[PDB]
Amino acid sequence: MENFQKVEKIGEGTYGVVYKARNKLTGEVVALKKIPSTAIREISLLKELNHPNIVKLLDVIHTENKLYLVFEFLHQDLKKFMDASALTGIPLPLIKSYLFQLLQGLAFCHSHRVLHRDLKPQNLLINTEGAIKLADFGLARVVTLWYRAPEILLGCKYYSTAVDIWSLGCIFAEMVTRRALFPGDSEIDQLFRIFRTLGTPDEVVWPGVTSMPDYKPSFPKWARQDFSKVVPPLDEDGRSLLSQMLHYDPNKRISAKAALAHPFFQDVTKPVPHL
Ligand SMILES: CC(=O)NS(=O)(=O)c1ccc(N/C=C2\C(=O)Nc3ccc4ncsc4c32)cc1
Repeated sequence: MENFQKVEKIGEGTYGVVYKARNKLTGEVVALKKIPSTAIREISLLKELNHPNIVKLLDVIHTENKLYLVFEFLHQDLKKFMDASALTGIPLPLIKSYLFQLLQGLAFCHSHRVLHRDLKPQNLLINTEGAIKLADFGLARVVTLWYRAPEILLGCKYYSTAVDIWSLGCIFAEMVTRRALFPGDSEIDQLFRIFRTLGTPDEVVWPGVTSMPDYKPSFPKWARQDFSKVVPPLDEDGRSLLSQMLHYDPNKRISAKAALAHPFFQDVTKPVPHL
């Protein structure tokens, strides 16, 4: 760590604090994250999980029982860009570009059996060229519950890649409407917000749901809402895609690879954002 000079704190993340830092032996500006043999080996697998839409893990430094991760630095996160764009809205072509790029990133991770597990606007980083990148991919193997898939909330311990599709669908809806889709402030508030919008799940729409660990037969039974009410003014292609990303049954939920082939992306482009 004597090779790095901290510049500024850029995040109080889930796995540790992140700093903007300067590498004295190359002049490189990086994101330095200050965090057992199992962890060293899993984190070393992530050094090879390289893709243009995944924030690059430059180095892993284990010293004095402390673990530091050296990452590529990007100047803004999607949380800030959404806040800066709240009065006007992110233009649809840019929403579409960001969603497309994030699906490419997830399709890549998922093809290597790597899950993110905690997608949220705070760990989606953007640059001036129009790129968006996923940060903290693989580290999971007040914390926000807003983007949590219902199977996690219902106690599934062996959840799948579908959890990341759910989170990304929540983020897509939030870019379009300029408001979080399900801003729960407890696990039950989170689950009940999901149920009030998408209907209380049952054995018809989600076979096996009633036998999940935290499922309660006493859950209130809410009727489902139309997506035309939930994400106006998103067009029919976008609503169709979103509905497939928010299917209750993780097995029915669209995969990242199938989402990339959805007609919503027929006219996708790569606009440059106003930062
Ligand atoms: C500074 C602030 O609060 N918001 S911001 O200006 O929008 C802003 C600016 C810069 C950043 N970078 C964040 C990171 C970065 O560059 N690589 C990583 C790698 C891992 C990682 N795990 C959590 S975060 C993060 C970053 C974020 C926000």
